Amino acid sequence: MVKPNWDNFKAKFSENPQGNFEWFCYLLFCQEFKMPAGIFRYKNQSGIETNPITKDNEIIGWQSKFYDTKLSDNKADLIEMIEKSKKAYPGLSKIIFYTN
Amino acid sequence: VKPNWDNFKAKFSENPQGNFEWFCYLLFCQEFKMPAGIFRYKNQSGIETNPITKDNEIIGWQSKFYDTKLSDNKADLIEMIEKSKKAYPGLSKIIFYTN
Amino acid sequence: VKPNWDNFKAKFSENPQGNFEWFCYLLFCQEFKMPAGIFRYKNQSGIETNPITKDNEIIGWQSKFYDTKLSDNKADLIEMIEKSKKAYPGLSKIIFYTN
Repeated sequence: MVKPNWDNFKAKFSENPQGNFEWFCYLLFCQEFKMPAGIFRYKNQSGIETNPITKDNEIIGWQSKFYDTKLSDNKADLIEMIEKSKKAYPGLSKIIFYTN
Repeated sequence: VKPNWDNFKAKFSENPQGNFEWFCYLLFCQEFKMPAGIFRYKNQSGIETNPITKDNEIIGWQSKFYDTKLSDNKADLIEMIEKSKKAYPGLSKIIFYTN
Repeated sequence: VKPNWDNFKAKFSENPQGNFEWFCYLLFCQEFKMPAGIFRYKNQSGIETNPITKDNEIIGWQSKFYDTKLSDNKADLIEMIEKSKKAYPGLSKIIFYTN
């Protein structure tokens, strides 16, 4: 295998850490909740979509953010994220949140 | 070559503090012409090695690698100064290295 | 494959404790069928992650990598037991891993 290393990530993707983190989280969400496509479809960085999914009479969505400091320091951003998520689609009931 | 601390943190992510200490030990030995090194106890207190002597001035050194601005870390420095003279009474100078 | 701790210490000499903890986390998740992992606080006390629940039994885990025989280390274990119940009052079982 291979251990996680966010210093490799920040050195490698230095011009856009947030957008690449969003790509990575979308791929993992598809592998767990949607129906699995393969490597040839996942290679398109342009293919991100934020649509929620319906399961077991519940509605499930997702969001993610990459940070250099403690989550105590970014409360305004977390609040902004929650309210934007409900604004974008009003039927939402559960949110998976990813961070480093 | 150019100083880049992202390269450093990517290369030495399993142990940053321990590799920064070695970088400073090599530069200290180059600066004060001690090519065969210096004696060092296990878990040595105050400063990183035993002191050197030069022109009746006695000198030691200390290094710290931080993510914070130095103003957040004052208590470490006060502790360093007090814990050194407890152990090495004649000490005259300390050189401090940081990123 | 066969267990060899000289191979381990040669491979992971920059950080033995941190890699042994990950070996135990993966084996725990395999044993108790938690394939997507477990929540964990920064500098978490007593046990390595938050507990799991199973058949009305609440379970945690702890790992230590040592050069000494376990008899030399009794105070760590007493501290472990006492510091866990302070934080997670309903806890029922702890699983302990060591070399």
